[PDB]
Amino acid sequence: AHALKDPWFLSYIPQLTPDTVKYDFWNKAKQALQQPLDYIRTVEEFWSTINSLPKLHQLGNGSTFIFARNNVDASYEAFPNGTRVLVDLYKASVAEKGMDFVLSSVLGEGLTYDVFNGKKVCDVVRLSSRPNQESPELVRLEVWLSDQLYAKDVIPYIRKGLNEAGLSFTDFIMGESTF
Ligand SMILES: C[n+]1cn([C@@H]2O[C@H](COP(=O)(O)OP(=O)(O)OP(=O)(O)O)[C@@H](O)[C@H]2O)c2nc(N)[nH]c(=O)c21
Repeated sequence: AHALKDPWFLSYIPQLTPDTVKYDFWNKAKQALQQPLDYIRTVEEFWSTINSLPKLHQLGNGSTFIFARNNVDASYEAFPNGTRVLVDLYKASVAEKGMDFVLSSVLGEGLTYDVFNGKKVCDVVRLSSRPNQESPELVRLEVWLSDQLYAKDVIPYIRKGLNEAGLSFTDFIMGESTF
C-alpha cells in the first residue's frame, strides 16, 4: 500500500449524450445516471482499476468515466476560470497507451511537479467514448484545469508524453474547451 497524494473517486455515466439530456432537462441528469465505481487511494489500486476498465467502445456512445480528486463534483460550475485540455484517440490500441499516460501523469502528480510547479491545478479527468461516422473507436480524454493559463503548458507536455509513450501524430489530436 503506497498512498497517492490525494485519493480519486471513479464514477461512470452510461451513454451520457446531449440528446439524452434533451428529455431529462445538468445536475438532475448527472445525479440520476451516475454510478459509483471505485475509490482509488494507492498506486496498487490505481493499476488494478486502470487495467480492469471495460473497453469504452464496447459501452455506448457517450459512456463516460470520471476521475475526481478528493471525490469533488465534476461540474463546469465548480471551475469558473478553468478549461478542459482534450485528447482524442482514434484506435482502441492507442487509446490504452494514451489513457495510461494521461491518468498516470495526473493521479501520479506528474503534471503537478513538471508543469504546475507543485500546484494541484487538475482535479478531474474524464474518459468518453465518442464514435463518429469517420472514426468508430474514437475515445476522448479531458484534463480539467482550475486555471485556463496552464493550458498552453499542459497541451505540449501531454503531446510530448504521448509521442514518447509511442503514439504518432495521427494517433491522437490535442484540443481545448473552456468552461
Ligand atoms: C458534464 N456536463 C454535461 N453537461 C450537459 O450534458 C450534455 C452532454 O454531456 P457531455 O459531458 O457528454 O458533453 P461534452 O461537453 O463532453 O461534449 P461537447 O460539449 O459536445 O463537446 C452537454 O451537452 C451539456 O448540455 C453539463 N452542463 C453543465 N451546465 N454542466 C456540466 O458540468 C455538464
